[PDB]
Amino acid sequence: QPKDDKNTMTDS
Amino acid sequence: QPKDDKNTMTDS
Amino acid sequence: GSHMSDRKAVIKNADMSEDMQQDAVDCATQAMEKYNIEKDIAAYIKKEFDKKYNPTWHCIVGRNFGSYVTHETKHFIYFYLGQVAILLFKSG
Amino acid sequence: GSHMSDRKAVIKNADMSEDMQQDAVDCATQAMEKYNIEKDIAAYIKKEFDKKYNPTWHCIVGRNFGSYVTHETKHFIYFYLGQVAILLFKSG
Ligand SMILES: [Co+2]
Ligand SMILES: [Co+2]
Repeated sequence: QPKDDKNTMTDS
Repeated sequence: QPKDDKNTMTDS
Repeated sequence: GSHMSDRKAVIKNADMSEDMQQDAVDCATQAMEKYNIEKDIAAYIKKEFDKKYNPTWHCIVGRNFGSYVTHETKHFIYFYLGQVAILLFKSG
Repeated sequence: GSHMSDRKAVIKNADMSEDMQQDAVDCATQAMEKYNIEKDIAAYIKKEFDKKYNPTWHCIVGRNFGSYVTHETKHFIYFYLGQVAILLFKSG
């Protein structure tokens, strides 16, 4: 994963 | 609202 | 691998060519066939769109969210696949 | 107008200066004081960040979503204010 990409996910 | 802005909302 | 082959695509808002809209739906379908989690689905779509349609795309996938974003003309789609919403747009 | 003055800020992921992180929390607090709906909250934050920190920002506010995005270095934050998640980043 590139340094300036981000992947987010909300909590349950 | 500018032409190339968008505002979204999920359905209930 | 086949559990998405019966899901309904509903375009909510698009500023995008019909062909690119079709590709977005197809891409999201492929993503959801492979991945269960929203973040992984979003990652698959973003990466494919960067390859097919140039950087820089951004993808949000989920059942509850609002957004306010800015995109390059003709490079925006907001749609549902089944009960899951997908926001996909190009900026940068 | 005061119902957010007891909400907890939890930073989940940031690539951002401490001061700008504080401003993001403050901005989101102001937005949520004024607006009930996620899309309007997101709009308030995006517009304020475009003014204070230059275009082009994008904001997602919600309780259920995943994302995969690309941002300019030092211009990304993902955090909760109470039970609501806020994604805010600069691209373009
Ligand atoms: Co399947
Ligand atoms: Co209040």
